[PDB]
Amino acid sequence: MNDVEKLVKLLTSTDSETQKEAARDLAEIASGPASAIKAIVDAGGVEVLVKLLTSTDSEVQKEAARALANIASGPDEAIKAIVDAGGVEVLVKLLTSTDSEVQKEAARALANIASGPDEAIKAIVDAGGVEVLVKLLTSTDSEVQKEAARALANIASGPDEAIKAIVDAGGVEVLVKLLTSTDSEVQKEAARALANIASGPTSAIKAIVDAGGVEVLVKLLTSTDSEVQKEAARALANIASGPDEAIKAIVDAGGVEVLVKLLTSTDSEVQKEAARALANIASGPDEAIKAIVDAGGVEVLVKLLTSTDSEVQKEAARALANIASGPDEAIKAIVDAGGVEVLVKLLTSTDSEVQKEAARALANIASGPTSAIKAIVDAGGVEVLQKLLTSTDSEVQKEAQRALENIKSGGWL
Repeated sequence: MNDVEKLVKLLTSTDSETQKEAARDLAEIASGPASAIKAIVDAGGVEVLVKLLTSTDSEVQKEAARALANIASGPDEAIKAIVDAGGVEVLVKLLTSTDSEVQKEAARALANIASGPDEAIKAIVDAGGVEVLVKLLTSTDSEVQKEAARALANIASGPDEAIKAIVDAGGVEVLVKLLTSTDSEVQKEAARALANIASGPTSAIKAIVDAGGVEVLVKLLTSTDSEVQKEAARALANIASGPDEAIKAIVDAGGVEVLVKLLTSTDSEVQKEAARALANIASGPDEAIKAIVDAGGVEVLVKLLTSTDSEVQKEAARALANIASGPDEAIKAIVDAGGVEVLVKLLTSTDSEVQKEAARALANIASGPTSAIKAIVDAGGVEVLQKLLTSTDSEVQKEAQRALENIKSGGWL
């Protein structure tokens, strides 16, 4: 028997001390390379460790949990071992322990498990783990509270059943309160959680909106930490892709001007998430469009049209097409920002989506005032649009057609 095996054997000793020392050494190993975590699994350490989770020695528990938690950070193979060994159900019980040091390792273990496949997340949910974890979000031990938030955030990045569990357990309200926490880590986790939740079904986005999360998230966009901003912007973008009521919430909370500001962040993710949110918001009702225009959004979005970041460019193009399908005021805005000329150049982009969105925005602008139709004209748009009538992209095609008819019919539709 090798180093590892002798340890696994040394785990079932009648002497508690010998025992705790074996869990400590396996834990240390589990914190190394993946290959080492496999060495334990093979030796059969996972099953043994899980039995010690029910020891009557709160300390023997702690050392075995820490060992599992560290094994749970390895590959899926390891995570399944714990699950198969029936570890999730147990760890879940340890969540309610009196020894806070058992809670921390149990929660950390569970959280590391929730970062695995959707199956592992199903297991935690099926084991009634969510509601318990939701209670730990208010624990008095900063560390237990952090592992819990991280656990829920991971579960929220899984099946809808998972998201619904959190929502149907009062979780959203609790996470939204954690947004205004004091611990950097707790706050970031809660923000990630909600963005993960906001990317689910409408029930989910509505739950976040009804708990007043939007206002809070809008305030988070002003954090001085790009890492926190990403999550907030992302959560807001996911909320904005929701129904019209969700959009109105963002608008009313003043989210639009704040997002317009974040459109020039030097952090690419913040910038992308911001553009996506505005793109989503611009797909809502007229007033939402108004808000972008009144916040100076159009001029900014126009500059982002030449962003060397393909993702950012795509969201700006989409945002501008959507804004362009609004009232003539919205159209005059794009025209005044120099937008037409830029879009005309974008009609021949090699990126299918940038192109399509450009075609769409020029078609929408082509159905506006005489000044708008002329702006296109002057930019040499008729020509560039015609060449497009014979492209493989059915969508680009339809938009070029639509754009040209609108020009010929002097706007009349």
